[PDB]
Amino acid sequence: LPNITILATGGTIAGGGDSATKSNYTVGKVGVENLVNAVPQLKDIANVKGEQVVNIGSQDMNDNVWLTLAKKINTDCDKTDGFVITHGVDTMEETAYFLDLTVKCDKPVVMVGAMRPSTSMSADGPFNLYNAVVTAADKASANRGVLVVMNDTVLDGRDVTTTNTTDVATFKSVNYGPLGYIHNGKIDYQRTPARKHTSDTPFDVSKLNELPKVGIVYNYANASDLPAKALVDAGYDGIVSAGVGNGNLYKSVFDTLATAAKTGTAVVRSSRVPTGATTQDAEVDDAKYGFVASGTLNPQKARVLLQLALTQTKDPQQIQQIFNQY
Amino acid sequence: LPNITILATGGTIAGGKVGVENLVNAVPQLKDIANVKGEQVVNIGSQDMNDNVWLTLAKKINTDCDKTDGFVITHGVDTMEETAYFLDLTVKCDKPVVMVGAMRPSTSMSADGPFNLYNAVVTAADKASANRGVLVVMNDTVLDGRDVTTTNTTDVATFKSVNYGPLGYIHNGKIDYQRTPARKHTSDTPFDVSKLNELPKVGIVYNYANASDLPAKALVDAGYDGIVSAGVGNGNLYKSVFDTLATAAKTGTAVVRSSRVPTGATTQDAEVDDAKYGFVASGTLNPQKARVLLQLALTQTKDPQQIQQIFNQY
Amino acid sequence: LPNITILATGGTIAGGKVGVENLVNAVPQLKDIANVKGEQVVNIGSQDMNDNVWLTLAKKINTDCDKTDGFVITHGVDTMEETAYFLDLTVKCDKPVVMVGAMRPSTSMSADGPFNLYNAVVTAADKASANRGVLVVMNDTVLDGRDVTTTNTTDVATFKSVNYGPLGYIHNGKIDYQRTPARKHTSDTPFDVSKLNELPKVGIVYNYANASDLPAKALVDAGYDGIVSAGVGNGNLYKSVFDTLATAAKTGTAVVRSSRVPTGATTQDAEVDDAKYGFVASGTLNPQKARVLLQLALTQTKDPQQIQQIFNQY
Amino acid sequence: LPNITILATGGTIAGGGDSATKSNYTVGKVGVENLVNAVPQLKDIANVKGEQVVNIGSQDMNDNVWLTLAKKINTDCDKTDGFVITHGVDTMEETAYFLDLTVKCDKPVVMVGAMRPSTSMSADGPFNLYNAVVTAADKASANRGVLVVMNDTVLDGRDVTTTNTTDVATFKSVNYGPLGYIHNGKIDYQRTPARKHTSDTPFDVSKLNELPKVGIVYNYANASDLPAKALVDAGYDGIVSAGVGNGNLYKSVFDTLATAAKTGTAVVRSSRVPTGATTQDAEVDDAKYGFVASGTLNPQKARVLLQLALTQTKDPQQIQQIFNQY
Ligand SMILES: NC(=O)C[C@H](N)C(=O)O
Ligand SMILES: NC(=O)C[C@H](N)C(=O)O
Ligand SMILES: NC(=O)C[C@H](N)C(=O)O
Ligand SMILES: NC(=O)C[C@H](N)C(=O)O
Repeated sequence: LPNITILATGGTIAGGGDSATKSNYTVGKVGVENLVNAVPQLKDIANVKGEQVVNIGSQDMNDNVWLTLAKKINTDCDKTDGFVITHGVDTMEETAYFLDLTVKCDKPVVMVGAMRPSTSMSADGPFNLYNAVVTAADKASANRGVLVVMNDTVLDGRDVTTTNTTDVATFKSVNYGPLGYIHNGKIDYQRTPARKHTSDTPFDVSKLNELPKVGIVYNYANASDLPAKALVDAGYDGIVSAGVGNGNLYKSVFDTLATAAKTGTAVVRSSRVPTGATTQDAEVDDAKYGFVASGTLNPQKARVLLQLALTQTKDPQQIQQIFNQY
Repeated sequence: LPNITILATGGTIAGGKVGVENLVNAVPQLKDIANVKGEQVVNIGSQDMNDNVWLTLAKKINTDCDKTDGFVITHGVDTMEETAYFLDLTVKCDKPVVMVGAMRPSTSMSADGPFNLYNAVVTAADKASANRGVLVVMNDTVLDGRDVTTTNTTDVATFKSVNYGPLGYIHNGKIDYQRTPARKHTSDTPFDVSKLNELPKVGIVYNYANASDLPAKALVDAGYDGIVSAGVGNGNLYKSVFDTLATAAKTGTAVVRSSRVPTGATTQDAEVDDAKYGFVASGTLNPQKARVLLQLALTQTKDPQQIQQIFNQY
Repeated sequence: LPNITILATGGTIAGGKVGVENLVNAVPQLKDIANVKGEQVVNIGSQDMNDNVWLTLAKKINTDCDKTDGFVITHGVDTMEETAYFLDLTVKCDKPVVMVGAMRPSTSMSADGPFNLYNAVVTAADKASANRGVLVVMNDTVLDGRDVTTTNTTDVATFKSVNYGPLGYIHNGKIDYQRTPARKHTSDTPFDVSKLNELPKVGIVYNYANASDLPAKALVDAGYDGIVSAGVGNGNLYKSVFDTLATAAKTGTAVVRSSRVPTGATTQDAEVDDAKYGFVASGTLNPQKARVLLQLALTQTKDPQQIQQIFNQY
Repeated sequence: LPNITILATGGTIAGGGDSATKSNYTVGKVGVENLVNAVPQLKDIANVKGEQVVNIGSQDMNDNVWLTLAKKINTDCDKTDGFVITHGVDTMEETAYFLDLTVKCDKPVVMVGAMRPSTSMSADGPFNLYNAVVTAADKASANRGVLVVMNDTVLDGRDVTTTNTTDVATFKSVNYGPLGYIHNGKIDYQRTPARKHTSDTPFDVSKLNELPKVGIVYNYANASDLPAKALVDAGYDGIVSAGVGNGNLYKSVFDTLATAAKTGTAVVRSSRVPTGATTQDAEVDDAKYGFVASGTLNPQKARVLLQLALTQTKDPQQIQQIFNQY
């Protein structure tokens, strides 16, 4: 039986409320031991060791917790057969991707959460955790990058996103689909991400105490340029536009970001549209403005890759190539 | 044959550089189904859509309701969902208003605009289309203005009512309607923009890991009437954004929680005590749609309980 | 507190080997929302669901309408969509009938049955749930019986109204309803099974490349009342199946074209001249749902024009 | 500029009606020359050569047309840089998979169709054909098995299915998602199928003049066993069950197929449910009955693979391993 290390960060998976049938709960409240012991069947499939890294709602996830997770996995790689990270849903898609690009360990890292607290009727957490361990324990799960496991499905860290505010089925890889489905503790993998990840990336956070500052501005009809200006005035290293349609920008926001791109701020166009690439060669001449197109990376995922890109380079043509490879 | 007025605003259906009369002329079969008259309102990319154009459309439809049997509005894709809901809430006319656009310009191969426009006229001309609110007609599908949204950056099939589904499907120039929106719309709303030349200022701040509070604070510093939060999961906020908006809500700004998540309601009774913070939960309204309703709510009340009631009825 | 009757039929929610009283006792919070009484009708895998059980359910609900405030039916997943539509068309009771099942048994980890049952009771107890036809409640979603279908072999979120969307979503024990089925149902249909001990024989044949005609011919040889074709694309037929069913339609068998394709209507005015062949086009009804309506149509008429009318109204 | 060979079989892509704005049409009517000449932009990207193989509605697709396509592609492999097959929508998913398992040629084979006839307003055919040639022309398209290209998307032959009766967007890979999206005549591939295809399969139809007889029976409430019996009585080689839920069968149908499996007929359980695997280890003890579970293969696809399996073997355990590998 493999050795599996659960790194706990909080989330609703570790959350509780007063009633099995009322929606009110709080988060990252129960400890890693409690979760494990709630799933005795884990003994059938793994020797599980739990460690509490933080205990927070993933709505409060942040760069320092990402640094700690990356360093820890890379540090402790030799001591275990794989990692499960228990985490809230809200920003799982971000942390997954950060880890997808910064872990160098060749053992599976599988992230997991729940939409219902442990106390709720038909809570999803227990089986989700079980399945995350199955996955981390499967030899065939290696060399697929960092994963998320929810609702019987194995998802790659890059494409995976939450699609619904409440559904147990929220996590989908919305552009290229899942890697594998889980049934009866076994996985039939039929896909692997082609974009470079983990040890094929140049990103190394081992000696980083902070990450480049990147903020996200939303576009909409009659959008204020004040948010963008505020990030410019603060000397942000980069800005991601949550564009409309195929990464389009309101004229005010466009004008502000075009000025900033000239001064040296990195500007990535992404889109608020939930599926599909923000493309080159549509309505915005990126080359002319010095902007980068995000491809299928949603704004928050684009921020993740931009911060990491910014650790290697400030040159927009090089940042674009990074956005084309990872 | 019914009389249908086409109000043109631009968009890639018009690529917005072609005039309304050119668009009509390009689809001669429109005369088989309506007597079409075209008026140019503006001619822009909808990524530059704004409050002034919104007010102009609403007033025009309301003023000209009696001179026609139905309206089609040619518009860009990118913010179609925003204009549609705004008109859903402010048009007082009982006659069909159908918005339409295109993902490809009419010079591209297999250009979608011509048949899209045809179907939008079919819809606007169909008796059965009245009393269903403002509609968007794309890819053979009639969609209500409240729920409709663009789901893909490039797909001709992008427009979807992602929470509650379409109203009807169009085949061979006819619609089988099986659904109508229950939320109150058009003449059942109190919003009346007939005399307004501007709208309350409402901005949208995004949430993500490690989010800066600076965008929220910049809207507060400018005295924005309202701030919508594109929250994470079920409308949650990064702590520094939460702190900023908690202050704002008790200091003369209305604050709506919505979600960056593409489907599902931002609910009450989850992790945020909205009553405690003076916040309004947006339900199924996404950030940009929530902004629309907030702006219009603020024409009526600054009372956050009354704003929430509005968000529970429209 | 309303009185709710649970009619049990089996399914994996009962894994069907557990009794109704066991299922009720397993969710004590049901008493917070209703006075629940359980009756066992049968206890089977819904893959063995049949005409006799359908008739029993319909008669029971119709007979007992006045003794209760609402019904929940515990049922298997696999043919839930079929039983739901049958009851959608034959129940005459004005009170909510809500069907429910589970993908995982009670003993399995994160078993879905208990909360599913809770929610189905919430639904059946809600005033607002009346007059919406027969409902299926799964994964926090209220779905009409006409459009609902299972979309995945194992996913707890499998149940979806794939053409027209859900009616409402359930959060914290309350439903925000935004939709109601337009097709006529329950007391607005003519179908009355009160006196029937059997139904017209209706079978289904599949289409694919190189399809044999032998299945179709075997139902014709048995004198079946009707055949539904699970067509390819927009309800098309493989030539040898087409030839067989063309004969059957003029030789005393009713023939409905539906589609193996999971969404979208089988339409008239595409590649098959239904009037020429004496065929009926199923619309959005999938093959198993088309069978339901055909059987019930054949209790009223064998005239294929009247059958098509029925298919255009229910 | 690459040499690309279009093999035309008919379909609505080659169909026409009297009105641009009415739904009535007939199929497989226009010739390959007309289609090509309707898309002059193809000269920008390829030297296209057309040949008419058949001109039929894909609703009448059949084994002999499959054999002719496979042999032809295998025969003519050395003479061209890749193949586009113009084909109806209705059974494209079947022909695609057959070809996915029997083509041995290492050049791209890309299938394509249209939901609207050429005569219709906003007809989808032209750009569809263009994009099919782009794909067949792209070096990076090789070694991915047989493809389908519709609505700007590149799809693998195995998972691809039609999901709606009329929508231009119908074609989706519903379990594992697409391989690549096309924009501005370029593809960003991020996936490739893991199941064995083309030259990695043992199936060789070069000398076959017919295929093993395999029929499909549907399950539903009160299902008749007469269809299944009729295929048994005719000595069919195999039978595919379009099962309910996770490949379950009505008792009558179950009893008939269980008897047949004992006599030597190959029985594959599939499902009428549009997504997800028909699994082992659920309600049916396949080993006990001698049945084969189809995995994510829909009934029509399962038939394609069962016919080909039957060319190598009649042994259920071997057929199961084929269903686990291809
Ligand atoms: N269901 C969840 O886990 C949501 C929670 N707010 C989180 O992200 O921590
Ligand atoms: N396809 C389109 O219409 C996009 C364009 N930018 C618009 O929204 O005006
Ligand atoms: N999950 C289930 O209920 C499946 C079971 N075979 C049934 O339909 O009865
Ligand atoms: N759209 C199409 O091509 C449908 C046609 N019946 C076919 O499959 O040939």
